[PDB]
Amino acid sequence: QELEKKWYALQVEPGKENEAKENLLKVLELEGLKDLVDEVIVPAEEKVVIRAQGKEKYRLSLKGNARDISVLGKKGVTTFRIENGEVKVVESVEGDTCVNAPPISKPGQKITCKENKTEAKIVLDNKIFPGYILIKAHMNDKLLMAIEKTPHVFRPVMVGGKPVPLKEEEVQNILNQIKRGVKPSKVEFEKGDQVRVIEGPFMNFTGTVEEVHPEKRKLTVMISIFGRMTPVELDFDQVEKI
Repeated sequence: QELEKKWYALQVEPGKENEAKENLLKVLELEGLKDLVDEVIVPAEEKVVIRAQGKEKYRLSLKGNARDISVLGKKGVTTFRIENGEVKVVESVEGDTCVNAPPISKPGQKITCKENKTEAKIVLDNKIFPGYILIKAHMNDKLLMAIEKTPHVFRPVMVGGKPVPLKEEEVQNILNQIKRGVKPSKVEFEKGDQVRVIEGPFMNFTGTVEEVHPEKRKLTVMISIFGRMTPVELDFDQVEKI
């Protein structure tokens, strides 16, 4: 078989992750190291942002099934097509030559339709761990020196003055993290739930949840103070379902 490569987190200048990646690739070329590296990734998600006369209309993942998107501009309609990680103008108003513009595929890139006043640009969103890029490679001294000599790159994460490998799962999870649509913080507590106050002056009294407040972690509980129904504001952590 073939010797497997490992993942390593590099440390680079925040906000220039894409630049550091481009820089690195170029350096791998000149130093004849390209074969030691199978991947260079910026922990983020590429997205297409479509605008119409200043206003943002859409923000969609670059990756996905072929999709067409039409937007009303000044003079009329412009339709963009996103497929195979590229974006182009399918058709725009009379006069817009953007329809001939070659498809874009990299962050920072853009196609503008001056007539319809429409445009689509590739950007990066969900960029967690800014100031880091990930490379799958076969580490060695030359590669290291090359990484360190690359403009906008500091050096890989060092443990014992030596690059430290990441687990495939760690990386995969990071990538899965990058691109999922963060559902609600669970739904423990919903109107009607019967609870017992476990902390504070209302401790041991029971009642029912009248209104939840997920974005504040508080509840409006109608507490039965021995029949004397009293609505009280409590924190999720000072009551218990029952």
